[PDB]
Amino acid sequence: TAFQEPPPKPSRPKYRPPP
Amino acid sequence: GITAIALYDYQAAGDDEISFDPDDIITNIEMIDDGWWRGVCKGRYGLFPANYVELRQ
Repeated sequence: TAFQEPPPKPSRPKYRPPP
Repeated sequence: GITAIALYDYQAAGDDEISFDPDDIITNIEMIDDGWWRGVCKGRYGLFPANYVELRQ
């Protein structure tokens, strides 16, 4: 029996350009 | 390897993000970003909002 509301969204991760 | 379980039901709002049910636990979930994760859900890989997910130890 657990009750918890949804959390805020995190900043998008970093990703370098393709080779 | 690694594992995780979604705290709630979330919808991956990203091109490289996948969704999974709360009770639906997945495997091979590594942590790339301090705020985002990445693992294999039912075979396929993806990204998980650490906010709606939690790894296992």
